[PDB]
Amino acid sequence: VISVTGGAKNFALKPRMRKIFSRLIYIAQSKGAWILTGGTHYGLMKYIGEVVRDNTISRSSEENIVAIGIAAWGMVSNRDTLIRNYFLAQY
Amino acid sequence: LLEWNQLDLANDEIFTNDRRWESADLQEVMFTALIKDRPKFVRLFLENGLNLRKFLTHDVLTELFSNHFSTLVYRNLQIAKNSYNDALLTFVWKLVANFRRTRHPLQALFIWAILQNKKELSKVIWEQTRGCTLAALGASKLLKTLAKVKNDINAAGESEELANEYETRAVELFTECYSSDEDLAEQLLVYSCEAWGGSNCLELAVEATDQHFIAQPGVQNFLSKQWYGEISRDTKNWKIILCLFIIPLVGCGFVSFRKKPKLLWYYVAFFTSPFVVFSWNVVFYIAFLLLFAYVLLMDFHSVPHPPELVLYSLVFVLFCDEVRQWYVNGVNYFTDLWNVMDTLGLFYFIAGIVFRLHSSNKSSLYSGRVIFCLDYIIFTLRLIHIFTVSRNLGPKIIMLQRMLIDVFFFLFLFAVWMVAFGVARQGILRQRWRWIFRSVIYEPYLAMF
Amino acid sequence: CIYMLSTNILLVNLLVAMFGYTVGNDQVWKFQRYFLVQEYCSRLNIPFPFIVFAYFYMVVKKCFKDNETLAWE
Amino acid sequence: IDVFFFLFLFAVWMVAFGVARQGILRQRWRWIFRSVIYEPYLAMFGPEWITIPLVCIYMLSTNILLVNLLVAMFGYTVGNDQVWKFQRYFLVQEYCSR
Amino acid sequence: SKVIWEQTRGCTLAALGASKLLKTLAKVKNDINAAGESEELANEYETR
Amino acid sequence: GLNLRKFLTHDVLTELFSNHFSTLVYRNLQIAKNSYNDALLTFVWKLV
Ligand SMILES: CC(C)CCC[C@@H](C)[C@H]1CC[C@H]2[C@@H]3CC=C4C[C@@H](OC(=O)CCC(=O)O)CC[C@]4(C)[C@H]3CC[C@]12C
Ligand SMILES: CCCCCCCCCCC
Ligand SMILES: CCCCCCCCCCC
Ligand code: NA
Ligand code: NA
Ligand code: NA
Ligand code: NA
Repeated sequence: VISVTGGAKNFALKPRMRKIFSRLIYIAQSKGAWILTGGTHYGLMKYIGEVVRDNTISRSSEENIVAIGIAAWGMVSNRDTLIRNYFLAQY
Repeated sequence: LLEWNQLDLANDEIFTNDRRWESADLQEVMFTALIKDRPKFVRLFLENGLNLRKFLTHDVLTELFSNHFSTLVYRNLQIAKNSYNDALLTFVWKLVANFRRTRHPLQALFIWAILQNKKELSKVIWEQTRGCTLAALGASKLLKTLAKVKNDINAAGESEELANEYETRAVELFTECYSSDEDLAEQLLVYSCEAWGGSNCLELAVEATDQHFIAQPGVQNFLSKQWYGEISRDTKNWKIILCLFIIPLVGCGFVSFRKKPKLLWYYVAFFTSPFVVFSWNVVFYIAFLLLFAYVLLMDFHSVPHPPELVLYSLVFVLFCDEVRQWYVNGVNYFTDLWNVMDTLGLFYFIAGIVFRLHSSNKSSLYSGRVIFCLDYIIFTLRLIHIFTVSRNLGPKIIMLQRMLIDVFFFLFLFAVWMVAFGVARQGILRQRWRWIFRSVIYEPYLAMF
Repeated sequence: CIYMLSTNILLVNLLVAMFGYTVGNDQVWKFQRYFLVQEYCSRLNIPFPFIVFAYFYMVVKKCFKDNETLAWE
Repeated sequence: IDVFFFLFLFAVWMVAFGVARQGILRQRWRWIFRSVIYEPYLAMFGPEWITIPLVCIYMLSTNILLVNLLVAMFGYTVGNDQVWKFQRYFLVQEYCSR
Repeated sequence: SKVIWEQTRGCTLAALGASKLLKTLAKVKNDINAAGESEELANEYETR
Repeated sequence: GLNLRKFLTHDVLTELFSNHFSTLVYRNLQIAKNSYNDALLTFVWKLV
């Protein structure tokens, strides 16, 4: 289990950090690991989600990547759509 | 800091986690980095949260192509369009005209940087494109076309260098793609979109004469898979030939196939394979030559016997194939001097049929027989050429193709000398324009041989 | 003398024909091989002489009338 | 091998030439086959609109056969010590294994 | 393979047999990447 | 200090060749045996 707790916003996409986090996600996929980040679509978490999506696209037959996003319900922007009217929430 | 190209200072001070900024806050700074040729700052702004797709609006692209486009580059593009026009050149000219007076804005910006030989800016923009192999191949084609203009040889040399760089980039990216996946890379190989004129990776590589891209092992084995069709390349060639001669053996599992199906799909996949079709066509051409010889030697009695009508139908299908080749290849078909030979042989067969249909005339029948014999020689020459090409289908094809043209030129020079020799002989031996011309043309050939 | 001169020029042309391909490696012949094989593979791929029916059908028809790959790349 | 292929192509052309000669000069399947096979070999080694195409087809045949001969002469150079050493070992070991 | 080959008894014979087997496996055109890897390994063991 | 000769028992080799042998590799080996068969290829196929 990897608990990624980094910058919540304004993350520079430097090649060194890009390679570091791509390797981290590759290790998590290879080891069957869980990545615990925040659910916000900002900064490091956005890049982690992008890398997870890229890995799933590239290797569909490999083990799935679990990327749990632990966020705050009180900070979600487009709410009132996550409430139930089986049910799919369109965020 | 951007005006002085101080990227390290900007990274150390301006762009820090302590400070805050938005993607839309650096739109104008991105524009002035683009127009002042600051590729490092373009990359910095791109990797610092700015979205290029939304920034590249129609107004931005129009301003880039109208006010920040070099007049020398536009003159070179106009000269290329007038002198070395092509499908991709026409597409790029239309795009430039549109932006001077989806839509793929990133492709437009990539073309804007490519036409002006902004190598590093072009690389930065290309790293953001969607179809990257296609973009690299299209850039290679466009740059090779622009290198043909001799108005400025330094600009042409820069264009040639950039074209080679982008061809190498496409080769490396596709090699990575093929090493990763084989089916996905082959799907990407034939992927077509209106982005580069509706063209294709293979089509763009062939048009640009990107020999390094075509000579890739992935591209070559893709071509081999196309050549074998649904038949797996692991089967032996002699097995395929034997199943061609023994048709029922195809459904008995003698020939292995790449995929699986009904006892009819097997035969359809076998007989639609280009390898099988080529072998069958050569075999049927040999059979047609045998039938032609039989008709010439034993079936010429001043009337069309059923073998003659069968031969006429076979020649008609050959003529249909030649017409299809004409339609497909345009005027470039009559350049090989061997396609011209096939066309002339079919025309001679038509003339011989016309002469032969005039029955109750010994002269017409003899002329038809002579024309048919000459056409038999022509058809066997075509078969010999097919055998020669198939035998040297490899590293020796270059030597074969060069030698054909070179020997043809040597024979033309010998024919010119023979005409001179015949003129000299006629002026020395003899003292009727048609008779004089006939003597001049046909005296040295009969005398020396 | 003129026979010798004619022999000289014609023989030199023949020798040029023999030796000219060596003046001017794998990529070139691979490109030519792709050109030829793709030219043949782009046909209707119907065995002769059955291709005449395909030609007639094509002329009759003429007279009558993605993101996954990009993401992976 | 290259000269053998060139000679095979020349034999095919000779068969075509014999067929053409028999169809032009002459009018018995065994006799026809014998004439077709043995006429050009003995001939070479022992009418207004047909002369120009005859010269043209002679030029084309010369071109293709000469190109095949030149390919025979030059094809070994397309495609160093290890290769001929392997062939030498193959031959000498084949003879030494008797 | 190199680690295991360093422990074999007949090492030249093992290297030559590996080269032969890898060259045979490189003939299969089902997967050209695997065939290329096999050819490279065969060349390596021939050199060894 | 580990001895490879004694470690490589029949059970270990069977487990390696049965459970830890790639199916793609086995398919390639089968294709080679069917199409490019040889004495060494036959020997290796029998061993596998
Ligand atoms: C009717 C009787 C006399 C038998 C005649 C047999 C020939 C017409 C056949 C037998 C084997 C065939 C060959 C078998 C294999 C090949 C390889 C094949 O692949 C290529 O060379 C394509 C280019 C490449 O893939 O590198 C091209 C056709 C060719 C020469 C075939 C051409 C037609 C051949 C000579
Ligand atoms: C008329 C003078 C001829 C001199 C000898 C020419 C020999 C040419 C040999 C070409 C192979
Ligand atoms: C029937 C035309 C012949 C032209 C001259 C051919 C010369 C070939 C010389 C080969 C060494
Ligand atoms: Na002379
Ligand atoms: Na001469
Ligand atoms: Na001749
Ligand atoms: Na000749």
